[PDB]
Amino acid sequence: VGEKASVLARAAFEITTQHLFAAAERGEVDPLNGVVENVLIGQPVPVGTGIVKLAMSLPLRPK
Amino acid sequence: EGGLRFGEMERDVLIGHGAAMLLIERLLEESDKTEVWVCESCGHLALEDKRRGKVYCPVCGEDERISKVEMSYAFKLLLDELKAMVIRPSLRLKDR
Amino acid sequence: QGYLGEKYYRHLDEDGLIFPESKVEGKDVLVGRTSPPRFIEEQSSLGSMVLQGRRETSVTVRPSEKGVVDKVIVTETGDGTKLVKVTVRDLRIPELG
Amino acid sequence: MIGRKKLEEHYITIAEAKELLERRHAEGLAENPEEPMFYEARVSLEHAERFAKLKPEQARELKEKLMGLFDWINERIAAKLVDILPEDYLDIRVIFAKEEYMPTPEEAEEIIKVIDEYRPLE
Amino acid sequence: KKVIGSIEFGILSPQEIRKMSAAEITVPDTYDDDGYPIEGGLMDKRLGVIDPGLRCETCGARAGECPGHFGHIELARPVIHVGFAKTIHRVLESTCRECGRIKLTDEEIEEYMQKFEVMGDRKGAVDKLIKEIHKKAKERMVCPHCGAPQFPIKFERPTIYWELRKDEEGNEYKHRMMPSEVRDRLEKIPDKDLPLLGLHPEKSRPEWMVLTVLPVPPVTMRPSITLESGIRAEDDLTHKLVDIIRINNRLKSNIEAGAPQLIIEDLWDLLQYHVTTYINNETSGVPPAKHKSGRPLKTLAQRLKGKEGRFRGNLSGKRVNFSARTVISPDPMISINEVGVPLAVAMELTVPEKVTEFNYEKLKQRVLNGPEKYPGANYVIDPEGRRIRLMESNRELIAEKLDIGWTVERHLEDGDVVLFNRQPSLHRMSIMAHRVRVMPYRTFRLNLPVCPPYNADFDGDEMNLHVPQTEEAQAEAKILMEVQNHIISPRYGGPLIAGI
Amino acid sequence: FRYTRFEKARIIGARALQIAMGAPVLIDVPEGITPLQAALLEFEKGVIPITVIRPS
Amino acid sequence: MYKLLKVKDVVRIPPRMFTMDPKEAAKIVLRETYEGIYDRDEGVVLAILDVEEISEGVIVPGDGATYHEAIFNVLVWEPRNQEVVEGEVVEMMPYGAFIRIGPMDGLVHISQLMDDYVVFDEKNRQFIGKETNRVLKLGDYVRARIIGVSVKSRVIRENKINMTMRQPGLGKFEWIEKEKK
Amino acid sequence: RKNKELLEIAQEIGGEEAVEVVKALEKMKEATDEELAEATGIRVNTVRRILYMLNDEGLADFKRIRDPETGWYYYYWRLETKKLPEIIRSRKMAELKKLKEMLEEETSEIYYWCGTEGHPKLTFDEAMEYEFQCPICGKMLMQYDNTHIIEELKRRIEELEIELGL
DNA sequence: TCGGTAATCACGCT
DNA sequence: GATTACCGA
Ligand SMILES: [Mg+2]
Ligand SMILES: [Zn+2]
Ligand SMILES: [Zn+2]
Ligand SMILES: [Zn+2]
Ligand SMILES: [Zn+2]
Repeated sequence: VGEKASVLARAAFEITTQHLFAAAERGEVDPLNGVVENVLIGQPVPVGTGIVKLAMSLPLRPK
Repeated sequence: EGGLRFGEMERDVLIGHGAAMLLIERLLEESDKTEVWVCESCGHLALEDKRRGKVYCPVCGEDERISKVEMSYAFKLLLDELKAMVIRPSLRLKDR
Repeated sequence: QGYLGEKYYRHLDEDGLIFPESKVEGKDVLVGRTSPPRFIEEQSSLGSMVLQGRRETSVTVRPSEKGVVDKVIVTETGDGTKLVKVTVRDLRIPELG
Repeated sequence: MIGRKKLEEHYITIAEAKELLERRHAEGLAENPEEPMFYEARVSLEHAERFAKLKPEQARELKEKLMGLFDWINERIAAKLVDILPEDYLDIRVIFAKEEYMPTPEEAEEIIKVIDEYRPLE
Repeated sequence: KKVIGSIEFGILSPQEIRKMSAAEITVPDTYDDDGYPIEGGLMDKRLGVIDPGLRCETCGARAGECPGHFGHIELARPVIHVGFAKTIHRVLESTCRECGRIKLTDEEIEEYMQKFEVMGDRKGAVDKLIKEIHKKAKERMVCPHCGAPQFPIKFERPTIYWELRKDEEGNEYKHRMMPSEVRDRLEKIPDKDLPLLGLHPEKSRPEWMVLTVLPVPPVTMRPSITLESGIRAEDDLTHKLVDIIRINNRLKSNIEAGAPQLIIEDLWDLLQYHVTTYINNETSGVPPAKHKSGRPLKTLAQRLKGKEGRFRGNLSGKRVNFSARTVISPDPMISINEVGVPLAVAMELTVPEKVTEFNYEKLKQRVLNGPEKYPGANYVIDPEGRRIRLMESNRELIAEKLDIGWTVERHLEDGDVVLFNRQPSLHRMSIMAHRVRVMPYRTFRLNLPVCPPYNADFDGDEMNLHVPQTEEAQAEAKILMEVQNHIISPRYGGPLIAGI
Repeated sequence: FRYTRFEKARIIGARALQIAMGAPVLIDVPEGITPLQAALLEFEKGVIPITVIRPS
Repeated sequence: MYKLLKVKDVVRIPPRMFTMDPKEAAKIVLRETYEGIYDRDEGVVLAILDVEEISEGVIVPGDGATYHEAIFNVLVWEPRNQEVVEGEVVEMMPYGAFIRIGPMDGLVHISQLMDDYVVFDEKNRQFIGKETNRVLKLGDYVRARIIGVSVKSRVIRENKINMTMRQPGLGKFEWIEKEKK
Repeated sequence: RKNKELLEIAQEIGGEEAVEVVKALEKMKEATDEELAEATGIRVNTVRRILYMLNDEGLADFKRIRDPETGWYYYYWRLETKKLPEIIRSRKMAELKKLKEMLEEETSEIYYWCGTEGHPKLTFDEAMEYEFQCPICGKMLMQYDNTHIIEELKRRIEELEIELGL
């Protein structure tokens, strides 16, 4: 957990944050793509059913 | 008159299945949802102003480039507790 | 201002005390309390300047129980005030669980 | 940016855009809301009714012709000359006073000789 | 309809706090008193509304949907921030004073520029690289550009700094460093030396670590709890901010008129002490600033953290809606993947149904019937969004033409997928989507072979169900989580739901 | 070309949400059915329009 | 001056008209998004011409409608800076005059009109010069130059354009021809 | 030379009195607040306040000595002067940033002006809202304004850069 | 070797 | 109050 991840992934583990959360305040970006972040911010997680990609054409006659 | 609370055990027993649609709908849709206006090039929140319409981010004063972002209310308060302390949380948002 | 509801006040007497042996259930009231103004000039919400009334606070049974009252106490405690004690019982046949 | 990208743009005179207004107004003719066009569209139709000075095709033919005479004349300069219809060196001065190139009286008169044609003469 | 791409952190400049803030606060006062609760300081000086009074910064903004706004404090003297202070010492002992350089030769600059991009991916490998630059600048006292002007050695623990300077011949007096003396040194660092430290020239300037302007948090983050009926318990953050302004106020008057020169430096340290508890109360070497009844104050670092803070307490584990919790009691007459549900819990939980074309004959009857008889509805919804509750005085005018597109909320019936839960949630399998059957009493019932997954027994335990609602999250529950898919277990292959 | 268990529970999920927002139904009628149960009957006869993308 | 655009954009087809042909069902969506809306980048978008090509549908988690990537043609009108324009005086005021140059309007104040002291006749609807007896009144075709454009919001109505006519060879068209002799 | 300009800054910050303090302080090079009061002849309270203001501008330092007997910490002030030509430039750098901006604004701004001895030089933003009349005096607004000064100020900037560049 | 300091210690419920 | 381990002479 203390090794490389998102900086929010290290926030909910090792409640230490003025050691750790203010350290990566200096020159640090944070993209995405954990499992603990997208649940924390409101996005679908990548594992499970958020991995499939759909596509569908559209004449769609009922018959 | 309050319900149950779903700890960190109960969040992880749904990720083990593979349910990602249920995990959104349970934790945020049946909870607090707030709609927030956010600037684009500063990253900070905008400020609405009734009686005079027009919304504008103070920091660098823009006019039209501004949108709406859909996020929980407890995450929006996490922005302010990092804002009272001198940390600045710049948001750099993305199209769908 | 701050009305809890209506037709929850069908058991009270004139002064605000339940005459005993009444089937209090749900969120029915027990003692009707009027509170004093609490900031008369902050709001002025288009009719509240003339109304000048009070902000309703009260006591009501916990919103899952039932039962009937047994005895109502009324006295004065040490300083000068007044405090009423009301107790409500229940029958509770042994069903499942 | 409108949408994702802008890839192509062209310059349209008022005589060219008159047909685009009437063909759009030809739809509606849909009759379920009766489709009345919005206010500023109906206002801009009246501006086409008063400045329709030329045929639609002869304005397109002249605008192609003026670009090939000089290299420093683009479509935007040619589309401006259709609305004004210059007659002499007076209008060539006032249009080209805020351009990147101010014409000489030799080269500007050669432009006038081309626009001696396509005149309504009425 | 956008989404969050990336969150980028940094430090607020004192310039940026002024543009963000709407008011300056100079009055240590809350209400004063019992009528017109408006002051010139810490409360609503166009700062944030928490009461049902509509007065805000010209923007209407009733107490529902009013975001608070930030204020600022013009601190008269500079003050060291607590959390950065461990890393300010790393900067000071690794810079050549009076000029602003890095105490390295151009050879090691040109070599260690190239090592940044080679190890340009992993975090742990570049964090070890920044110590050796700190190592080499420590063991030098002769700089290549100033002729060794008697570099002092810094000192720390916790906040007070010193220097080992010589005065007469070889003296070792410890001149205590002032925050005004520190911040003058930090502004002389050029922006190009910042990649050689762990800093960034646009997001983290080092001189912004010394707080010249302290921002004030909004009203909506510091609520006012009412005690009995009219007495208001002041919030712990509010109570310390009131006491900050009274130690500032005199200090402004103290240096503008008073001239004893001794209490000033004594007052100076009170400022430090008093904001240090406000950032993190439980630091070491600092007596905890108590509340005047016997409770220590939970300031910002304890509101963010503390085993019930705001990562596990409120953000990643939240309280939910549409649930219930009661006891369990067997019955071996229902199938393996059904569940009993009491009819009291069944009439206080609802799913949305969205009448399309072929259930229109059904949901006319579910909404005509009231919320009394068990096939019934509670809340109807128009496509605009104005819900119409059904309880009051008529349902006939809503049981008219129901106008395809609406969404009716009716009670649970025999067939709607629910979930179930045990709470100690040890392994993967103690939540499993069942198939509701409704029976009159007050207990959840449960088939006997499904009780080695839950690891339960029937001596008065408690199991909680919670209905899923939206039509994507409900057809996911039925296909992926029903009981019969979980007859064998992922720990050993052998069957788990079996005979007892 | 058999579907997995994660793709089968997403195709039903997207089709049950279209079938509530308009999108006229195939031969699925009888007598009263919640919008989730209409998607289950359509998937059995193999007349789903929605296809997956398999990144490879 | 009008322009013709060719722009791709992402189209959102709802599932109500899910059973129509993709061309005209995407045309009726994309037309009711950009007509009559002033952007700060290009200008007044008047009308959608036609739909050339369309892509496939893609479902996104949460909505259930489909997304497409179409190609369309847009007629815009851009009053850019230092542009020589033509208009019509359709309003008479004592402090200025609204000149309709198309879908938008242009106000010219009384002291950028001409090289003359200008007196407003209060009884009639006209301007009368001091020395010269030229009369500018209602309905007269003029020629001017843009000097200032005030762009504030997305609405056409609340944005106003400043013009001027203090140059040799502007104003009414018959004033220019009769001053040749 | 250069002594005067230092007094000028002190006059801006303190005044005539502060100028007296500096010259007296130069003579002994080290002094306490009390010792200065005897040298000047003006209350130690006023003298000490002057030193506080100069401290914020970075122009005096102090060292602390431990009195062996009573244990009283008394401060010795001194002047520091290895900071003169940097602070003189770095203040005028920011001022020339401010003087770049004024002429830039004016071009992109004020076109209208009221013809009174007060409230002139309004903007089209105001004017449009204000219906092209003044709300303070009611005079009719006028046109293209301050044409002489917007050229002349541009010539003022170039010398100062050259001067500070030296 | 050798002394020193923080930072950590189930689930739910009253 | 107990385990560690990282940090500091
Ligand atoms: Mg048990
Ligand atoms: Zn911004
Ligand atoms: Zn507000
Ligand atoms: Zn150096
Ligand atoms: Zn005036």
